[PDB]
Amino acid sequence: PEYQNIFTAVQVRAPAYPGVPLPKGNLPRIGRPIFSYWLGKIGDAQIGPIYLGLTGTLSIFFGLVAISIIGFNMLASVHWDVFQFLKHFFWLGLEPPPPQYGLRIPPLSEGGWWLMAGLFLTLSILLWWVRTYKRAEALGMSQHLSWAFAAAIFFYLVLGFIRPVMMGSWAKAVPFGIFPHLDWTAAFSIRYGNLYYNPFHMLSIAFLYGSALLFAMHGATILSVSRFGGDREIDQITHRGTAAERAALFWRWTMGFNVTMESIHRWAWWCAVLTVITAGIGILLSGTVVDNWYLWAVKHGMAPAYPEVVTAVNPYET
Amino acid sequence: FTMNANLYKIWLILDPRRVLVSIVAFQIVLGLLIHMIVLSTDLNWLDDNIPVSYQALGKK
Amino acid sequence: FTMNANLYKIWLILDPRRVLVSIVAFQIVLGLLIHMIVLSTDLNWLDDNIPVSYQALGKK
Amino acid sequence: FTMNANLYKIWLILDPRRVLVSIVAFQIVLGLLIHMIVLSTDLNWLDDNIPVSYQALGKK
Amino acid sequence: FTMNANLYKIWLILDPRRVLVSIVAFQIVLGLLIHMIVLSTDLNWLDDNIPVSYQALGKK
Amino acid sequence: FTMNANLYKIWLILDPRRVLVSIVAFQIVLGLLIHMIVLSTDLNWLDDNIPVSYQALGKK
Amino acid sequence: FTMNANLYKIWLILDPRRVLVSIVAFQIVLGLLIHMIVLSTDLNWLDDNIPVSYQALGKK
Amino acid sequence: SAGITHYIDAAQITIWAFWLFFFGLIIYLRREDKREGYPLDSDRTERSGGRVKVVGFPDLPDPKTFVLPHNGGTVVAPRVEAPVAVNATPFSPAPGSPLVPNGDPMLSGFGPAASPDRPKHCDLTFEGLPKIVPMRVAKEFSIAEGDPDPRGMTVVGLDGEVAGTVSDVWVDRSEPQIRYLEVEVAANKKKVLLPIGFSRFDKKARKVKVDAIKAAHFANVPTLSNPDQVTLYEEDKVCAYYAGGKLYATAERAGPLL
Amino acid sequence: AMLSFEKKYRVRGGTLIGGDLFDFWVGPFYVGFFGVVGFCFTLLGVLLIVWGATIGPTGPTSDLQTYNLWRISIAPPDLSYGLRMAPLTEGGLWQIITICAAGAFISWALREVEICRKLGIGFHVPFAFSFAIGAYLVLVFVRPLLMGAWGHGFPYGILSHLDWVSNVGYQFLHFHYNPAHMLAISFFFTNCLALSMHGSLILSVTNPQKGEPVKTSEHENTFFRDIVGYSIGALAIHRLGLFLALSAAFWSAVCILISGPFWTRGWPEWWNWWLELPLW
Amino acid sequence: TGLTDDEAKEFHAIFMQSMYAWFGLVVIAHLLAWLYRPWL
Amino acid sequence: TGLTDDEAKEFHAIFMQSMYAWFGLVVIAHLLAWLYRPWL
Amino acid sequence: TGLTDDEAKEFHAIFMQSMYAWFGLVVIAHLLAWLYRPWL
Amino acid sequence: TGLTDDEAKEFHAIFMQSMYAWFGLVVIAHLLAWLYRPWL
Ligand code: BCL
Ligand code: BCL
Ligand code: BCL
Ligand code: BCL
Ligand code: BCL
Ligand SMILES: CC[C@H]1c2cc3[nH]c4c(c3C)C(=O)[C@H](C(=O)OC)c4c3nc(cc4[nH]c(cc(n2)[C@@H]1C)c(C(C)=O)c4C)[C@@H](C)[C@@H]3CCC(=O)OC/C=C(\C)CCC[C@H](C)CCC[C@H](C)CCCC(C)C
Ligand SMILES: CC[C@H]1c2cc3[nH]c4c(c3C)C(=O)[C@H](C(=O)OC)c4c3nc(cc4[nH]c(cc(n2)[C@@H]1C)c(C(C)=O)c4C)[C@@H](C)[C@@H]3CCC(=O)OC/C=C(\C)CCC[C@H](C)CCC[C@H](C)CCCC(C)C
Ligand SMILES: CC(C)=CCC/C(C)=C/CC/C(C)=C\CC/C(C)=C\CC/C(C)=C/CC/C(C)=C/CC/C(C)=C/CC/C(C)=C/CC1=C(C)C(=O)c2ccccc2C1=O
Ligand SMILES: COC1=C(OC)C(=O)C(C/C=C(\C)CC/C=C(\C)CC/C=C(\C)CC/C=C(\C)CC/C=C(\C)CC/C=C(\C)CC/C=C(\C)CCC=C(C)C)=C(C)C1=O
Ligand SMILES: COC(C)(C)C/C=C/C(C)=C/C=C/C(C)=C/C=C/C(C)=C/C=C\C=C(C)\C=C\C=C(C)\C=C\C=C(C)\C=C\CC(C)(C)OC
Ligand SMILES: [Fe+3]
Ligand SMILES: [Sr+2]
Ligand SMILES: [Sr+2]
Ligand SMILES: [Sr+2]
Ligand SMILES: [Sr+2]
Ligand SMILES: [Sr+2]
Ligand SMILES: [Sr+2]
Ligand SMILES: [Sr+2]
Ligand SMILES: [Sr+2]
Repeated sequence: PEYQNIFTAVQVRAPAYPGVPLPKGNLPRIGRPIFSYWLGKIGDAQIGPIYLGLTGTLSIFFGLVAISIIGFNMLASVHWDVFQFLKHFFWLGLEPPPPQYGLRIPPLSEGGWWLMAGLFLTLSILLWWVRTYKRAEALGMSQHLSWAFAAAIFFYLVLGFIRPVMMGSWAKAVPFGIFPHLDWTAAFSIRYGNLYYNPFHMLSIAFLYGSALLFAMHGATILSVSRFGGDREIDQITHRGTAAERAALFWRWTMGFNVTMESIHRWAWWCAVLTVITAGIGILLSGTVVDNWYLWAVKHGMAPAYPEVVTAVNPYET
Repeated sequence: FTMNANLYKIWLILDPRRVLVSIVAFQIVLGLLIHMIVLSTDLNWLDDNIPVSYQALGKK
Repeated sequence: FTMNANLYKIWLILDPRRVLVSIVAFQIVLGLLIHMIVLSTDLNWLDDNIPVSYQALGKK
Repeated sequence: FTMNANLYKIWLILDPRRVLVSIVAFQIVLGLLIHMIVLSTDLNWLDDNIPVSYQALGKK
Repeated sequence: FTMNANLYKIWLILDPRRVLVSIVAFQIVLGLLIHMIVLSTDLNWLDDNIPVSYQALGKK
Repeated sequence: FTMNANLYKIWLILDPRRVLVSIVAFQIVLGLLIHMIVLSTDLNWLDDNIPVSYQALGKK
Repeated sequence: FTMNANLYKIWLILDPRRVLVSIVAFQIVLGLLIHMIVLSTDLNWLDDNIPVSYQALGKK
Repeated sequence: SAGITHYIDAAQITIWAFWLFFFGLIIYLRREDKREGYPLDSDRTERSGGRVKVVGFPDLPDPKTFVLPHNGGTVVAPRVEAPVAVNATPFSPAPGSPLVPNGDPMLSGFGPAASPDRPKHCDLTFEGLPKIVPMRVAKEFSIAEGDPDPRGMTVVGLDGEVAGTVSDVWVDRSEPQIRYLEVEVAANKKKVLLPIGFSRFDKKARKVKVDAIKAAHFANVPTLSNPDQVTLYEEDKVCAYYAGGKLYATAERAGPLL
Repeated sequence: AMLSFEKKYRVRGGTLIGGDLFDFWVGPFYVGFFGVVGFCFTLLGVLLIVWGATIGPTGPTSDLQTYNLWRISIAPPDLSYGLRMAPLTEGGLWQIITICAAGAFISWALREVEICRKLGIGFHVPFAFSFAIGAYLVLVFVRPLLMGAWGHGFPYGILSHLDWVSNVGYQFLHFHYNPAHMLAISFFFTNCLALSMHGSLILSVTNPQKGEPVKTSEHENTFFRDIVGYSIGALAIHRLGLFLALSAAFWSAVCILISGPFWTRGWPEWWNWWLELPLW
Repeated sequence: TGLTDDEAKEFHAIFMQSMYAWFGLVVIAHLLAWLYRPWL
Repeated sequence: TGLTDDEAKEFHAIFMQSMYAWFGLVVIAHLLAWLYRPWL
Repeated sequence: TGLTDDEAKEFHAIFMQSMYAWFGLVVIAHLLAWLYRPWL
Repeated sequence: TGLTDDEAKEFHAIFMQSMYAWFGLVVIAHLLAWLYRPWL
């Protein structure tokens, strides 16, 4: 038996914290805090305050506009029947301009809402980018997040804007809908001859698997050395303790090498940014450079051959 | 073919409770293993039905 | 002087109780293995119909 | 090897316990390996029908 | 060269033990490896039916 | 020219103990690499059927 | 060679060590990139059959 | 001739660039990995008197300096750390052999009981007030509505015996939470810290179980050079002792099972 | 060899099994009885994958035989064999390599366990590892069993196993609609998000702008509270990430466990229960 | 390894008796197996 | 490295001969293997 | 390498004849193999 | 760095001929290789 540090079993409150203080120029903070005994059951119970500048307001603004075009459009596709909207919601979506239009700005009823929602969404994501760089500067900190967000933004941009512009057709960006965007994904692999044989998509998959591997390992570690205040990673990084020691040693004795309280955060950091960056590269070469990845894999001798036990005659060849 | 038996001494070196449950566990698992091996082979008793296969008691 | 006259001395390097336990474990694992190996070839004794086929003793 | 009479001195260099376990494991797995490789070729000694057919000692 | 050395000084540079274990591990590996390489080619010596074919030496 | 005034002292900048190991590993790896590369092209020296084909041309 | 004259003061602002390494990297990289650009265009010089085709030095 | 298919496509060379950037990345990460624990401990180093400092591939990165806030100091990595004797003796003289703790295992400060020497100063709030302090020093703190107040529960060890009673609750002034339980020990009424990580509650009974050590061991809990605050040195020291009990506190945790 | 602070912890005992028998280190790896079982399972496993590569699907001289890393592949027996042991050169080999893989992962897990007992740390890691071991088992033991034949397991080959995933995925037409698949994918993506956020944070505070000192807990909470009005806090973020990644593995295991044994139709069709509620 | 040279004669004595007992049991099973079904 | 130059004398003898015994049973087994079934 | 000038003569002494032993068995196996079944 | 000026003379000397011993084995093998199997 032993506490697992899964659920804070006994909590404590103190007057809320408005936070470390920001320099002149960085506007006031808004909202005044509250505590959720239940968030508290598992984490900091404090909820907010939040910061909102020109940036933050222009981003929340654009973002909600974009959310409205997508939604309103979805209600329109079901005739303003909020019931039907509720019924098929998962299947509802706002499709992209048709190819007939190329990269021209299309009519409202033929895709223009998508281009506007795509436009406003992008501006709002990139404004949130700027937001995190400002919020990160007010604290003297570094832009590590911003270099990652910038990577995920990279993938996003490659998906809905960069590849489309390169391919000369807004119909190639992804449509806003749950099931619609799932279908876009499958069709994407199909159209280019099975994306499994795309090296970049294999790497992105090794890196997604790796984010789960590393965070599960590290996270389990920090809990296993939580007993020695290993969660307090900052001081174990400046002033190594037996938590960071037992931590580095568990792995050392297990897989033969190890890292440090500071470096594991770099392996993890670099592994996540890598997912999105192989991922985006992966979508970049599809249609722009390679049109049929399976064939590509055959040309580079990577696709396995199996005894042909089942086969079909080609009517196109009769 | 030597002379000392007295192989009771075995429990002065080996913890009895843990040996007990160990044999217990192994016996239930070996049991399941063996059951799955014969039931997947010819000496099968289930995929037969005595004296007549029962879903071929009615064809309809 | 020759050997096999001071080979009891082996338990001065290898702890005797544990050596037993390891040996037993190996015996269990090797046992299941060999059984599976033999079952993996023609000398199989289960899906063989001995002394009368049982997969055709469920339809006739 | 160390074949120059002073080939005992090797154990001031290589730990007897550790070298012992290594030899043991490497030998056991090596044995299993070679066995399955041979069982996997024409030199098979099981799937031959030796010395009289066994699948015609039960089936058809 | 008819030159079995110059200076034996190498063990003042490289740990005698490390090179020892390394040579052993790597050699065992190279051995298994090359064995596998040869078994996969025409130079195969198991699936050759040496010196007379064995799966057609008895009933089948 | 191209005459190297002093390629000694090179071991006063670069720790030799390291340098040897560097070379050894690098050469064994490069060795396997080139080996496999030659093995993967026409320049193959194994799958040639030398001096007489061994499968189905080899006594058997 | 600045070209005149207090543009040396620029290394009073940007670390010379950093600027140097930065440029080294940027160029070492750009070179590779444009090389690749040339490899995919009219200026390609390798898979051209220039000045005489080499896979037609025999067949393959 | 308008068909000369090139065997090299952008996809090959992008896979090439990637692997090269990859290798450099891997190498680099392994360098940040040697900012602690290095060079290694062999008898390769001791045999040669030290002429073989063990560092492997890649090598060690130039030190980096951490500038602690609050007149705190400056730390470097990698650094040169003074060796410290091992409070134990080799189970075998052969290398790679484990060592047996010297004396009374919970006292040894070896094994699950070992720990390093962290500063003999305190971690601080942003402001600079002792981050971890008791609720008696941190007036504001308060149990969360609907949580048994630990204050007054009975602390009980691994064998059942009462150990002491909760005399207070230590809290983080930086990230508000219970870090340490205070224990007025029964056998001597001395006050000791008990890490939250070692403590289980039995709210319906107001007990606070502790599998770590036996009720008795609570007598030897490493102590604080001040009952109103604690140093980094002292935290490791407190916890590692309890941790030792995980392998020591009984003549059975030593393992085997069979 | 040891870390510069390692000798002081390299205690004797803590085993589950073996006791002093295998209670020693080799380089930095801990051996232990399970390191030996593990190494044996592992070595035979790999050495057999090498023999499978050596022989190929039609014999060592045929064109399908190969040593190319992308294409070497060892596949299960046909379904005709059910749960029986199939001949070696017909998927038997694949079965044994599987037994070895399961045994090696389980030994590895138990050896991490002895290592927790030695170092005196929580056993969160090998428990978490056991989730991957579980997923692997459903993909080779549970599903193919529930499905009456071992051949339902995936082949062991780098891309050929990708092909397994592909055609199995496609038997249900549009796998994306598998709801457990939707979950597991959600966790895998979010896990990848929190990790990038924690990673970024630790590195943003212990190394701040020049002119600034190592940052504080107060900063940490204040930044993410600044951005998104909330900060889960240091301990818990380590807790969440563990939750996300273990759950991601969970739902992968269940999403594949239900694809066959408990559902045979296309997956989009599953969503019918929603279009037919008596609300619409 | 907490043994004397005399407590390694004894364990060894009983061990040897038991192992040879096991191998014997094995040879028996191998004869029944060999009679009913020769494998060579 | 646990042993003296004199104990590295002791270990070595038994080691060499038992390894030789193993090799004996193996070579023997191989001659046996060769009569019943020539492989080369 | 914490060894003396005399035991790096010695280690070298026994080592070389040893490697030569390995090489001997090696050339043996290779010539025998070339005799029974030529590869080039 | 951790050598005297005399033992890097000594080291270099032994090193170069050792290296050339290697280069020799190689050009020899490549000569063999070139004779049985010319490539250009
Ligand atoms: C068509 C191609 C030709 C070919 C032509 C050549 C040519 C040409 C060459 C070879 C060479 C090599 N060939 Mg060939 N080769 C072919 C067919 C084969 C076949 C086969 C299955 O048929 C095999 C097995 C080989 C095998 C080999 C090796 C014997 C050799 C390279 C040794 C090496 O890597 O140096 C490694 C270099 C070193 C310096 C390492 C020395 C060893 C040290 C001591 C490492 C041991 C480990 C160490 C102790 C670890 C130290 C401890 C650490 C420091 C901690 N060839 C075909 C026929 N081969 C090379 C050769 O002959 O040798 C000159 C060569 O130049
Ligand atoms: C359908 C069958 C195809 C398939 C087709 C594709 C396609 C197509 C793609 C992937 C993509 C990827 N695939 Mg896939 N994929 C296949 C099967 C798999 C399998 C598996 C076990 O079989 C796995 C593990 C994966 C794994 C993955 C991930 C590794 C990768 C994307 C990571 C990611 O989250 O990016 C997602 C993260 C982002 C997009 C950034 C998110 C940040 C944005 C900006 C957030 C903004 C938030 C917003 C503003 C909030 C407000 C909401 C508004 C309402 C919008 N695929 C098969 C072969 N896969 C990518 C890829 O590989 O391309 C080469 C991709 O685009
Ligand atoms: C057509 C091809 C021929 C063939 C051609 C060859 C050729 C050619 C060779 C071999 C050689 C080897 N072959 Mg063959 N071989 C074939 C078929 C087989 C088959 C089989 C199932 O059919 C098997 C099992 C083998 C097995 C082997 C190994 C016995 C041997 C090298 C082992 C090694 O690398 O160890 C690694 C080596 C070591 C670890 C060092 C030795 C061990 C210790 C150090 C010595 C004891 C030292 C002392 C006592 C100090 C104590 C130390 C302790 C032992 C630790 N061959 C086919 C038929 N084979 C090679 C050989 O003979 O090696 C000389 C060789 O040259
Ligand atoms: C084919 C087209 C279908 C589809 C079909 C399937 C099928 C079918 C499956 C998945 C599976 C999954 N898919 Mg999918 N999938 C689709 C598209 C996607 C997309 C996307 C963006 O489009 C994504 C993100 C995913 C992602 C996922 C995850 C939800 C899940 C895989 C994780 C897992 O298995 O954990 C499990 C992790 C493990 C099992 C590893 C365990 C580790 C073991 C114990 C040790 C390994 C040791 C080994 C020796 C390590 C090597 C080290 C060496 C020693 C050096 N799929 C497409 C549309 N997908 C798989 C799943 O559900 O998981 C069961 C599954 O069966
Ligand atoms: C690379 C492949 C394709 C694609 C591949 C997949 C696959 C495969 C899957 C998803 C699934 C989902 N995708 Mg996606 N997806 C694409 C790009 C996007 C983009 C975008 C603008 O780029 C967005 C917003 C999404 C959004 C979503 C999430 C809604 C969801 C899984 C949650 C998650 O990981 O959260 C991490 C992030 C957060 C927790 C941050 C906050 C979330 C915001 C507010 C979500 C906004 C939209 C929301 C759904 C609308 C109202 C709420 C509903 C009640 C749920 N995808 C890319 C182009 N996506 C998974 C699913 O099952 O659902 C369909 C799934 O199986
Ligand atoms: C390593 C790559 C991973 C990654 C990284 C990543 N994501 C990031 C970041 C980073 C580094 C950020 O910095 C940023 C972030 O903020 O992190 C928490 C972000 C982000 N990750 C998110 C999403 C996201 N990332 C994803 C994926 C990934 N991102 C990868 C896994 C996914 C997927 C595919 O599953 C999603 C869904 C967002 C929360 C955030 C970007 C948020 C953003 O850009 O905002 C844009 C606009 C809005 C949200 C509009 C505001 C709407 C408000 C929520 C409503 C509030 C209204 C209020 C009541 C006001 C009154 C209204 C009035 C108008 C009436
Ligand atoms: C469950 C949540 C996540 C997770 C967690 C996790 N994995 C873990 C751990 C944890 C906590 C460990 O502590 C343990 C570890 O050691 O950390 C790296 C482990 C581990 N994660 C690894 C693998 C792994 N985990 C994965 C994923 C996941 N693991 C999830 C993302 C994945 C994938 C598919 O994404 C892989 C590939 C291992 C490196 C390691 C355990 C290593 C190990 O067990 O070694 C012993 C066995 C061998 C050395 C090989 C045995 C020899 C075999 C007989 C041959 C191989 C057979 C195999 C079945 C063939 C498959 C071939 C493929 C090419 C298809
Ligand atoms: C004949 C015979 C005897 C055979 C010879 C035997 C042979 C061939 C010898 C060769 C021996 C050699 C070369 C190697 C042995 C190979 C072994 C057994 C296999 C390795 C298996 C293994 C698990 C390898 C996996 C490698 C990878 C990349 C794993 C993924 C995990 C990951 C991304 C790794 C890096 C990150 C790590 C290690 C993080 C751990 C880690 C985490 C997670 C923290 O949170 C933490 C917190 C505070 C301080 C430290 C840490 C810390 O170290
Ligand atoms: C210094 O450290 C840090 C902090 O501390 C200061 C931070 O605050 C921060 C900021 C972090 C944040 C603000 C965290 C924000 C969290 C995010 C973005 C994650 C998003 C997650 C969600 C929205 C929740 C989704 C899940 C649910 C709603 C509940 C779902 C429930 C389900 C599916 C049913 C439950 C059952 C199961 C899942 C099956 C069984 C489960 C398992 C087997 C898993 C096991 C888990 C454990 C934990 C042992 C960072 C980055 C940091 O690094
Ligand atoms: C009733 O409802 C009320 C509240 C009104 C509102 C409800 C709204 C709701 C519920 C909306 C729900 C929306 C959902 C669920 C949306 C889901 C979207 C998903 C899952 C999308 C997935 C992928 C989409 C992608 C990747 C889109 C990419 C698009 C891009 C990158 C577009 C870029 C366009 C740009 C930058 C435009 C440029 C314009 C220029 C300047 C070039 O024009 C000249
Ligand atoms: Fe962390
Ligand atoms: Sr039957
Ligand atoms: Sr019936
Ligand atoms: Sr039979
Ligand atoms: Sr042949
Ligand atoms: Sr035969
Ligand atoms: Sr050519
Ligand atoms: Sr072949
Ligand atoms: Sr209806």
